[PDB]
Amino acid sequence: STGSATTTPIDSLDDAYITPVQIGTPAQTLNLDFDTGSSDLWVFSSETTASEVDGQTIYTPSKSTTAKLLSGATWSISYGDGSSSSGDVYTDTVSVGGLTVTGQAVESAKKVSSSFTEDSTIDGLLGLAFSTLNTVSPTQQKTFFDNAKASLDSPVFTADLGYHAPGTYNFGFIDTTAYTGSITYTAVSTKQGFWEWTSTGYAVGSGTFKSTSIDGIADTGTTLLYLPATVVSAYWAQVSGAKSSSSVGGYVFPCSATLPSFTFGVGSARIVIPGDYIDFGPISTGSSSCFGGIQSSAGIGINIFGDVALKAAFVVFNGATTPTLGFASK
Ligand SMILES: OC[C@@H]1CNC[C@H]1c1ccsc1
Ligand SMILES: OC[C@H]1CNC[C@@H]1c1ccsc1
Repeated sequence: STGSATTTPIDSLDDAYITPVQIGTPAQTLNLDFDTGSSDLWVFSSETTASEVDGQTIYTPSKSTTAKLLSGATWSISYGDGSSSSGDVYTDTVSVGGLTVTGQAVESAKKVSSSFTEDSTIDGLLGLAFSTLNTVSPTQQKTFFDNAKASLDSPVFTADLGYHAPGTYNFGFIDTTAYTGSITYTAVSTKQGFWEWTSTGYAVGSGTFKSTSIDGIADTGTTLLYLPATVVSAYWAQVSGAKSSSSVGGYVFPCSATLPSFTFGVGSARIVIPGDYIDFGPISTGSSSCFGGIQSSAGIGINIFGDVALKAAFVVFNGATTPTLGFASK
């Protein structure tokens, strides 16, 4: 089997991407944030505290003939940005882009933090990291990808995020029309539960490539590119008037600037992030200070290849017995 679904930016900045997902019988379609940095499929629901729902579409398990309470199971998750959610668990039929999994754990939110309530465009998350990070207790649950894997034509999914445009998540096949040149594959460590890999270095604009190992995670559910302070300082030093603002919480730059590109290494290959991808717009409406898309990972304890980096590539998440990542230009 295969599945293919379009993923759409939630706003004009590509702050996140939503993908329609069918849950239950008859289908209830929710728009979920596909997150290769976490391993829970959780939804706004009929169980979510009413004051914490503001415009989201909810899953109502009592309206699904295939929903079953997973008795005794609870979940609770805290994300890198400080947001959180928790609740109980159902099993149900979940389909993505024509690919169906029966008995998928659907984690129903009883509580969500203010950042989820305040974002009406995201109805929940669909985690695509390794199932070792799944938070369900006392019986850990499998991701949608892990449940689908054995049925797929090839044990892979791919992320093709758009810049200010829709893109695609594919399951079980590699669309050879969706990228240019060849896919370069690179080793993955699953020791922390992430799609963790080592970039071979970077360049700023037309500058010379610096060969240096940068361990980090491929994370569709993080907006920005978070890299070591040395690398980030080298990038923003090429932008007149850029500075790190403690008051704003990262690097800002004059909105009048033209940003340089950023290149990252994948083995001997190179992925170029155009400068425009690194502009996240005014810090507040009408401001001439703009937020940078490349930020320091200092204090996060990990480097994150988030959407800024991944949207510049066609990315293969290869779930073979020894997982690997692939990157192609497009
Ligand atoms: O902020 C949410 C991030 C999206 N993926 C999971 C999460 C993260 C990244 C590194 S540790 C936790
Ligand atoms: O802050 C909670 C959500 C509101 N908008 C995006 C954000 C999120 C956190 C992890 S994935 C998406």
